Amino acid sequence: QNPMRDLKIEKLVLNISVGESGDRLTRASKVLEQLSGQTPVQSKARYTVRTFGIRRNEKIAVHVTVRGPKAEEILERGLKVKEYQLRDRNFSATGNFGFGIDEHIDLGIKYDPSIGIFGMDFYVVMNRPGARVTRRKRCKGTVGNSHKTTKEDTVSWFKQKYDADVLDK
Amino acid sequence: AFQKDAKSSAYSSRFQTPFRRRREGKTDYYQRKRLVTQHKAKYNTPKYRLVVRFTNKDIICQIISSTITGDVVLAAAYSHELPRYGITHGLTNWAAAYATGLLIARRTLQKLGLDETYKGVEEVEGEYELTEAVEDGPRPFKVFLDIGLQRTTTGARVFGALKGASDGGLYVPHSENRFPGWDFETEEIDPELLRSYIFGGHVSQYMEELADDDEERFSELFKGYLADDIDADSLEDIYTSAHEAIRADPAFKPTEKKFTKEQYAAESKKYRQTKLSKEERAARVAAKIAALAGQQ
Amino acid sequence: GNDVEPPKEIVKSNTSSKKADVPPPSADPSKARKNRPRPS
RNA sequence: GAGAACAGAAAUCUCCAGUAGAACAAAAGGGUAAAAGCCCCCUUGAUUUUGAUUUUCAGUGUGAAUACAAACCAUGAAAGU
Ligand SMILES: [Mg+2]
Ligand SMILES: [Mg+2]
Ligand SMILES: [Mg+2]
Ligand SMILES: [Mg+2]
Ligand SMILES: [Mg+2]
Ligand SMILES: [Mg+2]
Ligand SMILES: [Mg+2]
Ligand SMILES: [Mg+2]
Ligand SMILES: [Mg+2]
Ligand SMILES: [Mg+2]
Ligand SMILES: [Mg+2]
Ligand SMILES: [Mg+2]
Ligand SMILES: [Mg+2]
Repeated sequence: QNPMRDLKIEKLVLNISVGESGDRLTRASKVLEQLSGQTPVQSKARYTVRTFGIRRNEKIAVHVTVRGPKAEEILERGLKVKEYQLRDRNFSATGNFGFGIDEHIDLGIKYDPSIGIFGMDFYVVMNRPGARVTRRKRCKGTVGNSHKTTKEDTVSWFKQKYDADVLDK
Repeated sequence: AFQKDAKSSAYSSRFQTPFRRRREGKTDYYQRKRLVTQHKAKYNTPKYRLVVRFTNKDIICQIISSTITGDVVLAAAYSHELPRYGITHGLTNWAAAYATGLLIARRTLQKLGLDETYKGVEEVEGEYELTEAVEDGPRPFKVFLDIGLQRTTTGARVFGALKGASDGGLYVPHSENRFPGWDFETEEIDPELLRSYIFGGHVSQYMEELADDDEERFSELFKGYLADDIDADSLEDIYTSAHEAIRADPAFKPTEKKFTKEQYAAESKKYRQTKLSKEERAARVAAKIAALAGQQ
Repeated sequence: GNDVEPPKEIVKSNTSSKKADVPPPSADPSKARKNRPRPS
């Protein structure tokens, strides 16, 4: 019984885990920039491993958060690449979902060898309306069980829209 | 509630619940203590806070003093009271907040005796000033602005209510760096802009900014403004007139009887469900043992 | 004829109290696997 | 815990749970959750004057500390600190 329990997309965050800092990262950053239109954010390394050749606070990654119609736009632009085919996995038991795509040129974006080719992790966080209770300052509360996102309920929404796919157990 | 996350008896037992007004994300105690607490060497003089809260599009302005048994309200003025003085729509706007501030200012001043004295500033030019004390006379009433959990941003309606109370006559110690029109880098305030916000220059500018670019959104947004034949030009005067009306009568008279509380109590107890009897649930579980364990 | 006619630095901040430069407790070779997928 | 190209036990991204199981230079013990911890902004009160008080005690000193008085300042919308 839902006249307002209609599943919107909260945000879509794109993430390039460029394993090191430098030119490669400022390039993946410029890609994210002309994929979002918003200045992306850089991520520093938490600790140091040295097998991955990284260092604490190395600024080894970039991401960008996009919400609304623009997010639906890029979401579809990537769904095409993945042929509208996902798996029973890839979905959080909490309702959200995401995929990954190497070959970032499949998103319309041209080649431009002065930047190279890069991969990207796509993560879509979904939520019904009134999710503001958990994110506001005053009276911050928890949404009812029946009202928050579910994994089966989200895959059902995903299939209904774009009829894309489920594909396995 | 994934079974891998359920809480244990030990967790719940050794768990310490916070204060109710905290669990309800309503009171910032770290702030309440420093606002309420009074100098131990005065020992009865209450610290009067000017609580200003914002319901969804309705302003609340109460003047309280704390008591070991519960805060006592001295004066109370709800922005929804503005119709009486001359404002009908959007009683959430900066000008509405300033209106309520001035309202309570004069209301408490009269409830006290400092009505003729401490009339505040009338010709509001949008200047930065505080209600100064009178030579060889009682010091003005002093209250401290309680914005609750509001996020202090430069130019907010909470500070608009502040400007209203101060202009009304209440002594509210305050700075000017968070009043609309404050220049971030250069240390100069724009009183033309502040006066504008006090009257509606931004809402009025929006009205005549949408009136000739998109009548399709002005259609419903501002619908009532048209439903009552009134455009931007007018706004400054509706507010100024409201100012005169409030300064003339701060009286607060309440709502009519309207189906008195005992009647309300009845028509609501109808929906109020009262707990069951222990014997009731005893039999309510005995019936279940018979209907479930008794081989159907 | 008709011959065809870096962004601002924003860095994320971490909310973790930890400030030591050491791997976490899960980052241990023990949890790896013998003959994992290993694309060949 | 469940999720996302390379990515693997360990890189970065997201959500859920999370009474503190963390962090607060250091020894340990207290204490701390819109903080006392983490990110940020503005600062020099780690300042000036001479007294009282607590611990150790002889109710000497020193060390350390507490609460005021008189200044000049910092921060905050503010009460305040
Ligand atoms: Mg409904
Ligand atoms: Mg490497
Ligand atoms: Mg048990
Ligand atoms: Mg506060
Ligand atoms: Mg940190
Ligand atoms: Mg965390
Ligand atoms: Mg310790
Ligand atoms: Mg020193
Ligand atoms: Mg001894
Ligand atoms: Mg002696
Ligand atoms: Mg001696
Ligand atoms: Mg001594
Ligand atoms: Mg001494």
